[PDB]
Amino acid sequence: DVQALVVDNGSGNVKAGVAGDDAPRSVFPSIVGRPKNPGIMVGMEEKDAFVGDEAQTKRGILTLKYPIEHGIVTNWDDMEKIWHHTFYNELRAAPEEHPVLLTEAPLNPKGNRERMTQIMFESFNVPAMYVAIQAVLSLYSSGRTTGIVLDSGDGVSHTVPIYEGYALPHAIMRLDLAGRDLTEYLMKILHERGYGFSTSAEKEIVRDIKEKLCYIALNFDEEMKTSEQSSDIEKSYELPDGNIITVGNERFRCPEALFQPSFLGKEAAGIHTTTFNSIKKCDVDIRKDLYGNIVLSGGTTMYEGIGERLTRDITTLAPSTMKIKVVAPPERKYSVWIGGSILSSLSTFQQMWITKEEYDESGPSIVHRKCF
Amino acid sequence: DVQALVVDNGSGNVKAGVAGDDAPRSVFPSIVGRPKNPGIMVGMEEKDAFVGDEAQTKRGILTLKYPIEHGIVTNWDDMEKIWHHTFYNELRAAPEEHPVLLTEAPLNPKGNRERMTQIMFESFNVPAMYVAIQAVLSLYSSGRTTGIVLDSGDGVSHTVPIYEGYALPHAIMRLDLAGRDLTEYLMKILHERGYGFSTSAEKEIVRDIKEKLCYIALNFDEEMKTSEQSSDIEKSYELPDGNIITVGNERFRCPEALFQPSFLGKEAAGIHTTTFNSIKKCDVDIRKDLYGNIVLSGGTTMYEGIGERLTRDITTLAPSTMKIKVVAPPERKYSVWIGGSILSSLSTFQQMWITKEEYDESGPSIVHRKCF
Amino acid sequence: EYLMKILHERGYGFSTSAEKEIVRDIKEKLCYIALNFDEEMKTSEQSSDIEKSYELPDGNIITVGNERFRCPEALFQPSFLGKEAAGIHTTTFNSIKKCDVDIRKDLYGNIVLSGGTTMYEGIGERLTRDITTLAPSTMKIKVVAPPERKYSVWIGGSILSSLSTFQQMWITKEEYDESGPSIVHRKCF
Amino acid sequence: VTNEEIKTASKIVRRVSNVEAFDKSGSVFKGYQIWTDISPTIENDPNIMFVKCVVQQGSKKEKLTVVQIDPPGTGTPYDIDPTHAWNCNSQVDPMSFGDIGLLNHTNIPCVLDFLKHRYLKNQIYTTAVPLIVAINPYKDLGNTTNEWIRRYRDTADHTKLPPHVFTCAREALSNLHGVNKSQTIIVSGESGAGKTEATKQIMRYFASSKSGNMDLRIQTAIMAANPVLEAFGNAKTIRNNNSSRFGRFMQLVISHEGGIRYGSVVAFLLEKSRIITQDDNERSYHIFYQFLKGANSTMKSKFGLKGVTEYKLLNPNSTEVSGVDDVKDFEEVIESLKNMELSESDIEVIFSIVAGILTLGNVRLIEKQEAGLSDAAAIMDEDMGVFNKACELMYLDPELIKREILIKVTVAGGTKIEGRWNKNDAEVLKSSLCKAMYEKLFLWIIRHLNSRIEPEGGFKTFMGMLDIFGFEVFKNNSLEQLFINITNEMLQKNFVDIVFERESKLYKDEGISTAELKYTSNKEVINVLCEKGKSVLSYLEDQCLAPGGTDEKFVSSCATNLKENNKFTPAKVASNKNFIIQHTIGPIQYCAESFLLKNKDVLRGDLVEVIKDSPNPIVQQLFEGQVIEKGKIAKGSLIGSQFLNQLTSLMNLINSTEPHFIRCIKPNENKKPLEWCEPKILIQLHALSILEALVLRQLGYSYRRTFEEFLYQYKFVDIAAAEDSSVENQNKCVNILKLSGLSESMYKIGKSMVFLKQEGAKILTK
Ligand SMILES: C/C1=C\[C@H](C)C[C@H](C)OC(=O)C[C@H](c2ccc(O)cc2)NC(=O)[C@@H](Cc2c(Br)[nH]c3ccccc23)N(C)C(=O)[C@H](C)NC(=O)[C@@H](C)C1
Ligand SMILES: C/C1=C\[C@H](C)C[C@H](C)OC(=O)C[C@H](c2ccc(O)cc2)NC(=O)[C@@H](Cc2c(Br)[nH]c3ccccc23)N(C)C(=O)[C@H](C)NC(=O)[C@@H](C)C1
Ligand SMILES: C/C1=C\[C@H](C)C[C@H](C)OC(=O)C[C@H](c2ccc(O)cc2)NC(=O)[C@@H](Cc2c(Br)[nH]c3ccccc23)N(C)C(=O)[C@H](C)NC(=O)[C@@H](C)C1
Ligand SMILES: Nc1ncnc2c1ncn2[C@@H]1O[C@H](COP(=O)(O)OP(=O)(O)O)[C@@H](O)[C@H]1O
Ligand SMILES: Nc1ncnc2c1ncn2[C@@H]1O[C@H](COP(=O)(O)OP(=O)(O)O)[C@@H](O)[C@H]1O
Ligand SMILES: [Mg+2]
Ligand SMILES: [Mg+2]
Repeated sequence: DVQALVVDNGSGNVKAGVAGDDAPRSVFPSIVGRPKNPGIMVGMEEKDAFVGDEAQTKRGILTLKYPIEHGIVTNWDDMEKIWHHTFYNELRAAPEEHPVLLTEAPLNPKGNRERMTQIMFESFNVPAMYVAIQAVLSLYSSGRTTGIVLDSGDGVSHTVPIYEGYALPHAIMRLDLAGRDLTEYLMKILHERGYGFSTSAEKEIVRDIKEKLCYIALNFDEEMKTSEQSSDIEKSYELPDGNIITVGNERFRCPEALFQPSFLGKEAAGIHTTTFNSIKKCDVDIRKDLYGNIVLSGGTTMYEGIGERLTRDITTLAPSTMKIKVVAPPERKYSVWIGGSILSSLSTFQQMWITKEEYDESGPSIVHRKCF
Repeated sequence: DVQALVVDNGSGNVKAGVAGDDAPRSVFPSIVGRPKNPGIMVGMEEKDAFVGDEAQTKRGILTLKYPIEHGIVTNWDDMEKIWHHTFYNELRAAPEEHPVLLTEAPLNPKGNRERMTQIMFESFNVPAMYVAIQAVLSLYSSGRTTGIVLDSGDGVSHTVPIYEGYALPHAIMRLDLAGRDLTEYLMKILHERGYGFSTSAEKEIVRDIKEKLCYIALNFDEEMKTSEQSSDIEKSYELPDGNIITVGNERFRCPEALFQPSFLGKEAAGIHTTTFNSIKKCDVDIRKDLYGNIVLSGGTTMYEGIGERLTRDITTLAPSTMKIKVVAPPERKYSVWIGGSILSSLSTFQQMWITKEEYDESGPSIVHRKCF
Repeated sequence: EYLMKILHERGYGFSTSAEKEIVRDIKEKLCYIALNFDEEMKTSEQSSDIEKSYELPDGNIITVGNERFRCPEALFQPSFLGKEAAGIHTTTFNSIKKCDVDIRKDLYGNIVLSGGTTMYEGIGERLTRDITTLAPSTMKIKVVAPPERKYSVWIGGSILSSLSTFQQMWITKEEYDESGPSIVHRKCF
Repeated sequence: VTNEEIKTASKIVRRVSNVEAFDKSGSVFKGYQIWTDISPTIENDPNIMFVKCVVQQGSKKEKLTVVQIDPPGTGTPYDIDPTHAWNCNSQVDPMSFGDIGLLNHTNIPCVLDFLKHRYLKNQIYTTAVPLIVAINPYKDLGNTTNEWIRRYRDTADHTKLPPHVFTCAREALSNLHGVNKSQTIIVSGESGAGKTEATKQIMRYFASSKSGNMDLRIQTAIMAANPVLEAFGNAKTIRNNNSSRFGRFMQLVISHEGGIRYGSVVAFLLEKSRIITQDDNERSYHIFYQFLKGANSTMKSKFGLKGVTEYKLLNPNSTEVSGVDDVKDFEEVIESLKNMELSESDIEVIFSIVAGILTLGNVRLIEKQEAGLSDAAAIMDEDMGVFNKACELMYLDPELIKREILIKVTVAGGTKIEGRWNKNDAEVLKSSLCKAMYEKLFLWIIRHLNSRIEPEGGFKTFMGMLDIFGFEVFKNNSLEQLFINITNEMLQKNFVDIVFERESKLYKDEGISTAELKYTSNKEVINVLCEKGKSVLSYLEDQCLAPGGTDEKFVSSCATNLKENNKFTPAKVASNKNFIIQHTIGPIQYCAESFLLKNKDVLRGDLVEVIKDSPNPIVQQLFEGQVIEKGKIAKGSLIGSQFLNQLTSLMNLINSTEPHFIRCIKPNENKKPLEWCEPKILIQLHALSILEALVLRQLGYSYRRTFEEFLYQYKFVDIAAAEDSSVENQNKCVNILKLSGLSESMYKIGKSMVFLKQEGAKILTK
């Protein structure tokens, strides 16, 4: 028997593996770098595009670009490069022997998955293919059939409610505000201390600062007030070349823009209001079982103290007799991939692939019939 | 198979040899002398221009001139004389049978290498030619692909950083302060003891004094202070005709003008600041690998105690957690030539020569396309 | 600094701090902006009417060619001087595209140049032609380059400070004495 | 057997000629036999790859319904595809001739079954002119009797005799004594396919003349060294236990009508990289293990030896092999050394040298921050004693060896400058010293043996017996296999040239035009592999010289530059470490891992001079004759350049003489006689380029027959011009041809024979 390949490619990292395991085999960032200087020594690799983890060790020489933004692919040649590197160099398994389970976000344009299908069936020659939705696999991986999933990664933040296996497509909500916007907002508000990060290879240093030092405050105004009385809020960080920088308020002002998008000039609602407005579009009978299973997912939900803030902020909006219960598993950064592997390793699922004959006789539009 | 000829001609000496060896065959000064007195005995050589090592044994009769100053050729007839003497009398190998690898300094005018090419292809008839840069060959000869080269010879002092084979042309720095200025400064400050050297043939005696007796002090002010308490600083030197001179402070005040050019009336920065200002023009990610490979080269870097002073002076400018590492090989006087031979004896390089057909169809400007 | 660097290719070496002023004066006197960079670089190798002469303080004569339109071109292609950034024509368009779709038509109509580095000959035409290529086809790009745009900031400051509504926005001395130097973060935008 | 051989053999199989027997315009069959690969016995017997099926009368054109008969596994008809059906040979007998290029249908199962049939009746020799195939029967066929030698020598007719090694022997003796031209026998096969037996039989045939004897002191002297040779020049691989890692050559000078006057032994292409590092599942040369285990107490106390698992040059995870005892062979090699006139002092010296090699292989080097360098080399204090020992057992001066390993002296225009090596270069120099000492000791032993049977008039016209190996067609390939494949490409070029010349001569003798015989050449792959400037080896050297070179850069530079021609191709999976070369026998894949570490070898003139001034005479004789050259960079001393030089010398030596070819094959692995394993035999048919020779015959007219056999075979096709009994054979044959309907582009009528294309004979059958 042959196993399937599970490839969950978001706007940031790429998670890839074989169906059956309980963790992705290869995780690497989805960037393509190109050299901006001329090479002068003879006998060196005259490569013209570095992909993945190699374009990250020598980022000081290259210009880095992401081919996916807001969940939508803006450059298809770079995406083909990423997929080629993923199949042949990372997994080391030709795609012409295994079926592939890809992943997309809800409320995306249709040309996206149509072109994805055309590329999978024409450039590579896969025997079968399928395109799932991330917030559903994140629930597969949890042992539940009822709950609302709040998935937040690098490009998109979306909520999807599900009641006993039935999808409620009129209550799906999408919000273009994720980790990349928080990186840019931190890079902007760091100017107030005299630190200027501008290049594309300095965005990675800011991202690492954000991952290491930022947290979420339970009460924003009280926290902003008690930080002007002392200096135990400040932390230090050492740059790659040896300098030392110090951060204060910026530790809890950067992620706060998830709950108040107007900080970064957007007219939208926070993740605590988008979640409550998505429950209130469901029938009055099923609202008590959604308040009990609020599942966090993605990587941007990994700040310290986000469950407490989310619970306290939804409890204030819901009636007084409900029991709010936020579920934050410790490995929620790979929930989509684990759910995809579980799903693709089922016997009932083996009748839902999009085989090659159907594509040959019906064209790329077939994905709109067979895939939800 | 035929080997190439490697000719590294600086402002002082000339290093020449055949590609494949590990040391230059012929090393001789690049001077042209002319007699200033009339010859009176019959049956003697009525030569009118002595070149190289011959113009140095009978310098008491001649007026000596250098055809290269600050890396730029100021007299082309004397340069043709030097090249003729190098090919036919020193190497004893006609240039019409071998390719020639010449060498130039960075940030020079373009007419220089254009005229060099025209002369090589028209006066002599070489089958192929190439023009390299000295600070790159000095790194070829070291077994590294990452580092900053501080090359200091007789006319020019320049720094060139390189990261994994990629050149960073916006961080190249040039400084017109080298051994000849130190010779003139010593010749000037020797007047304070009553020794007057004025003629062109007495500049060589001063140069020899400098090579024999001068050194670099670790701390200039402490050294200047502890030399007024005793007389163990003084040394003696015997002139060609038998007199004895004595030198004191001048032993460590002459090379100190490399770190404080204002001693000799120049408005510039020392070699320890020019090196640090050249690292600080590189991206923050690649600065830690340049602090670890600072390669000394050329002949003016051969003073006693220059590595310690350079390390102590750069450590004071860099952050506290970096590891400064100055590399001073014991044969750093011929690093450019060894690197040139290594380079010209590669199989990948044999496609980069400037053949004669390209020159015949494109003119002397071709060097600006094929040579970096 | 970029002009001082690329002048080495003709054999002129300016190094000291008092020779930077001579280079600055050369730049102010002889440089201009080309409408199409590649066509200009190509048509300058066919003749020598591009070259100009300049007399140094002590009497020497230097001649400049391509360097007349290659120095300011680094405003539109910063990679010439080793920077990873976008030109002034892309930074301007990327700043309009961060505004709401309703107010973008009134920004395309009033692009105001200011400062002294915007005084090269032919910068309005290049900027208009380069933004027109990025904007939709039905918009009306309109670059405004007043002839005294070198002192616009000062004139605006005088106009502002000579208003009656403004006299309530100064940071008086009592507020500083009672609140410290941080007061500027409240009262000044 | 394992499954990897099954996969490889299944991947070798081809498919070309289509099936038939729907003649003429219906669906009638004549009891037609085919070969197929789908059968219940195939998925059960691993030693079977094809079965002979009979198509049932009434099958359809689209799908074939067949019942197998060979072996008779069942009788129930089943269905197979027309693409899994290869033709067969039913109107032919494998014992009516020896040549194979005469069969009508030549493909994989046809030739396999042909060889199987001939072999099962103890007929092990076969001919593929001018090739001679042989098989190892694991017993004695009674062909070593002097009766056979006299039968094949004295009988003036030999060309109408069964094929035998004595055919080649007699042709060689004839061409040697007739015209003054030297001859060469090339025995190319696996190290277990019985090559030594063929060599011994050829030498015995050579020994017996009309005045010659049976045994000669040369024979017993040469066989008095095979223990030594196989102890020093053989190692345990993963697909063998006694693999020969060098080419053995023997020059024999024989009188006109006497025996064997003198002989000399020469070794070529010894693999030096094995002395330093071996794979995880192999060992080094035998002598190390057998000397370390079999040495008596006095040596283990005098030399200071330790256990096998305590040395750096020896792979610790694989030291034991079951079929080898590793003890008694030590006494065997000692006795073989005693038999060749060596005192006890010489044995003591040789084993001290080997122990010193093993000891020096254990010294460790560290880095220092001194001499203005960051990584100046230095010997670790803990081994400072060990090092001294390693210099005593070789009779060398420790201080001078330290000076030549850790110090670098550069002579400028007129001055001496004293540098210092880093750690990597110092380790390279130490390893080079070890490998050079080993190889020179081996060569000195060979010379001391040759000293007894030396000819004094020199070799002007002699006899040659080269013992070589074949391709390496598995999936885990490295630098050594690359060298082997290069050697075999050279040999293939030589073979094709010889064959084309002989066939042009033959066509010229039988009165046929020769403006139509065109053979393909393998000069493109040789240019891709070994040209100067643009080849794999040149770029490997470049990466060994350039600063900061790696294997990935080597693969990338090859992929970028050799992209002009289609003989180089990068892999698909992990394409930054593997590549593929299109050899003449098909594509082989290499893994460019640890190429640089195994290609670096630097020996300088100063060290040679230090060695030549040793007090011991044997060490003085070790490096003598070798000229030195100091003041250069290592651009001609790396392993690739040495290999190319030795290959050039050997190919010159061969191109001097006239060659003859012999191929040995082993039928199975359990050594039991009269067996068969079609995968393991198809692999060796592929490696030895036998199928390539067959494909080469099928150009031109491969079916060459005299009029007698031609009429005997085609007496039933044409009756109107066969039994006339009134005209010459050429006339009746040309009448049969003009009646058959073959165009001139399909036949030729020779002055004593008839020549037919492959398509011609495929037509004339029906
Ligand atoms: C932050 C980094 C190093 C730092 C120098 C590490 C050290 C430790 O911080 C300081 O020394 C603080 C100091 C400073 C602090 C307080 C102050 O009242 C004035 C200056 N800031 C500066 O000198 C600014 C000046 C500046 C440039 Br030009 N444009 C800017 C745009 C916005 C804001 C400020 C600036 N400066 C040189 C930088 O940002 C440079 C470009 N930054 C980097 O290369 C990054 C990759 C690493
Ligand atoms: C240095 C040399 C020899 C030396 C005579 C070797 C001996 C050993 O030194 C002395 O005797 C020191 C003595 C002296 C010392 C102390 C003092 O308070 C006064 C004089 N100095 C002198 O007599 C000066 C006077 C002088 C002339 Br005129 N113009 C000059 C320009 C600047 C400075 C001084 C002068 N003097 C004759 C020279 O320099 C001559 C031209 N120098 C040479 O030919 C060189 C090639 C070799
Ligand atoms: C430009 C100026 C005067 C000029 C002499 C005015 C005249 C009119 O131009 C020439 O004569 C061109 C000529 C020259 C032209 C073409 C050529 O193939 C070689 C030389 N150039 C030279 O001689 C260079 C040689 C040189 C020194 Br040393 N380091 C350098 C660093 C980089 C490049 C070149 C050099 N030279 C003396 C200078 O730059 C001096 C330092 N420059 C000045 O003092 C400035 C303040 C004024
Ligand atoms: N410990 C952490 N704290 C805060 N943010 C994190 C942390 N780890 C990862 N992130 C953020 O997660 C984002 C990527 O999350 P992930 O969901 O794995 O990728 P994708 O969005 O492509 O699915 C990054 O932008 C990064 O900023
Ligand atoms: N031992 C030494 N100490 C100090 N300076 C030296 C020494 N040897 C040579 N020099 C200086 O080196 C200069 C020439 O160096 P070199 O690089 O060989 O020539 P070039 O500059 O032409 O390449 C001379 O001016 C000489 O003053
Ligand atoms: Mg995701
Ligand atoms: Mg030099």
